[PDB]
Amino acid sequence: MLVPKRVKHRREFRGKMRGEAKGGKEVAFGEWGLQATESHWITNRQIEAARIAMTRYMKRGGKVWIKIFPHKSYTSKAIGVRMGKGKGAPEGWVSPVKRGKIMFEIAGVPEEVAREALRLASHKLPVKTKIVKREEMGGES
Amino acid sequence: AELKITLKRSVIGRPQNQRATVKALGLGKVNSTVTKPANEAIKGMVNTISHLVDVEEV
Amino acid sequence: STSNGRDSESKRLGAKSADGQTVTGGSILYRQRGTKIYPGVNVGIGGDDTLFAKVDGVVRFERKGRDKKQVSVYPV
RNA sequence: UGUGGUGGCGAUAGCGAGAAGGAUACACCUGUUCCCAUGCCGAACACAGAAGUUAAGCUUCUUAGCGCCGAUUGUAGUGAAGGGUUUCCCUUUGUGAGAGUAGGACGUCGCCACGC
RNA sequence: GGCGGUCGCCUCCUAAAAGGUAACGGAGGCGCCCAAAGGUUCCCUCAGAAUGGUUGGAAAUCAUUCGAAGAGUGUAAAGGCAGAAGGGAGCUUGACUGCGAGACCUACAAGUCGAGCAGGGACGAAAGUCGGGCUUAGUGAUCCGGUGGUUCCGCAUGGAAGGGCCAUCGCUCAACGGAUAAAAGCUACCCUGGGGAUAACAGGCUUAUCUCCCCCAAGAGUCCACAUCGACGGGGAGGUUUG
RNA sequence: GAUGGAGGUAGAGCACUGUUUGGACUAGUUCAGAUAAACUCCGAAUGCCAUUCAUUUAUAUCCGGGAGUCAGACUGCGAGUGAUAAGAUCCGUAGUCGAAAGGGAAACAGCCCAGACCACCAGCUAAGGUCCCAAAAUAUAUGUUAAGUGGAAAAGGAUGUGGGGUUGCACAGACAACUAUCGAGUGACCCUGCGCCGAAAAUGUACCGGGGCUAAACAUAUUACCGAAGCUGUGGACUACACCAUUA
Repeated sequence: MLVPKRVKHRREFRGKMRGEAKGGKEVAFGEWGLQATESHWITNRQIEAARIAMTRYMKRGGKVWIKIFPHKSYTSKAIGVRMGKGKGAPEGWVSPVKRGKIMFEIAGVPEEVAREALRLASHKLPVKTKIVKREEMGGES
Repeated sequence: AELKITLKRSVIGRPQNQRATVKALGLGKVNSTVTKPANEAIKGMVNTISHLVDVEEV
Repeated sequence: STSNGRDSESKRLGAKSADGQTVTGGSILYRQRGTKIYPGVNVGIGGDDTLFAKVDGVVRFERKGRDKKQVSVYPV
């Protein structure tokens, strides 16, 4: 599980995703991408589950870029406790993802291994996805 | 020059500046009319009320 | 069972007369902390940074060089 | 015209690289007797000067590497008016960025003094 | 409801680009300090880094070159400040008396800023600046009592006793717009008036949790993912469980 | 409406402070990529303050007599608490209800249309509708769906069907089938309209209001009609103000 070292604030607000990605919508470092087409929260455990599945399938390695980091914490109260007093205790970490964001990148491996690995990563996740390659600019090798 | 302005909708359910605009023109009940000069101020009132009103350049 | 729960009274800071308004001597123009705005022709600063007229005239908010603002009062 | 001084204007006026110059003026430079000075030091500030020099400041001129001033049209948002599930999304009408760019730019306006 | 916490005042976020704005919402401070850390006149410019140098080390103290602020500002945070509000030196007590046109805030009572006039001054050659401190917390009506002043009154008259007016002192009255100078518990042994304005079963809404059903598939299964079981993860139905 | 202004939200940005991924490097700085409620080099729409301004309109201020209210509710929109649950709770902003009858939504405080002085066996429309219950089109042109989808529900699955694209292999003979010929086409990809499975609860069909529907469903256009206590027509009452000749 990824965790931020040293937060400045222990609790915070949650909202208000209102989808459209602000940042990385193109492949930057690899050859193949996994782009989210819905907007949702994505947690520590979902990322690690997807990463383990993606790497296990690629015997002889290759490389993998995780491009999504959980910055924002949770809180929650307990069963049997009435409404009222201040926020609960923090339990978890998440990152909000909006539609358009590329989330993983793979390279050093032909199509079918990369496509199978990105297929296995998506069943571990709560979003709809596409698979994209680097298309066309002044230079794309 | 002039414009005939007829009131086709009701003012129940609308906000207060739209009510007061209908009043500033002098429109009372549904289907009552009014005639005004063509200005940049009267056209602004007509543009605030356009969804309630019919206008004919006369 | 929380240890928060306290605040101070709001202070009603801001602009107290408008650009282009005529004003009599001594009337407040702007309440602030520190000089967000500066005093100009015929305007004074108080002890806690409030800006006031010294003379009757019109109020004009202007630009002080590259990154600062000024208030002046100009008699007719 | 050239130089000294003293002013307005958002650095489009700035920074760095490079050249040149002493006519008067500006400077560096030379000294501590006397006005004044160092929490030590005539370094500074203060004064008396006029051997020496354009090396440094200063002035003029070249340069768009760094800053600065930046449109247009496209998007993101959002006044009004409407539609689907209402977490969110869409269609008309009006407004319209921040980025990213085409371009600008190595100042401009004025008073006094002296010299040509 | 009890137990726990809180009760006045200051700064930020919430707060939807004027002002204002709730919650047992998210974070911190105050109940002072300074005779200079106040006034005024002159002068000054920071934190670091790199290079060398004996003790001396990463880092005490010296020298040079880069350095718009990455420092400092009595104390919390925000807004300000390098024409300093930051830092040194000389002289001083304006941390003055009587006031006050006009504004701000505001239910009231209170709170805040203020050019200018008069008396008498400090610093400076002048112009001038000075009615505490970069700004905003550091406080408590009235009644009653104490101390000092007074060209006020004084129950037939002259005094006195006593009172008034001006200046100041006595509050964790902290439940901080302050009930009285003075105040804790039990009732299953209980009584009256109200309330579904409010707690318990049943209903209703919700589905975290619970029971059930699934998607992907690493693996186990001698070999073989799917005879049987299904790690890390993902998606639903139901309204019997705890809420 | 025009003109000036104060202010840091929605964006989006990484100069400053937190949080963060890759690469080069070295002291023994760099190239890229993200992120924020208490970050900001930047920065709207709208709201707010003004004006010897303009055009329409009728209020505003000051003194005095008499009150009532200090339990609100739901529905857009934008925030916090909650699990971005509740017909939950607490604020901001607009409407209806409260204190509002009438039409639509089967029945329905708060949703959509619209504000009842009274009489009529007259007319035109709104929202919503036009096969029968039940007023008005068994309308017109061109398509889609076969599932009673329409008329509750997801991840995922599939030679269901419509439309638009990109291509591999084909009469110097293709894919399939037959041993050891055949005489037209045959595979693989993308976006997209509408459908299918996934789909189990307790008195009796049992979310189409019912009958029933293959259009009486859905999409795009077009014209008629129905439809309210809304508006109009004819007459009456009461009030105000202008007209008018006293007569009001």
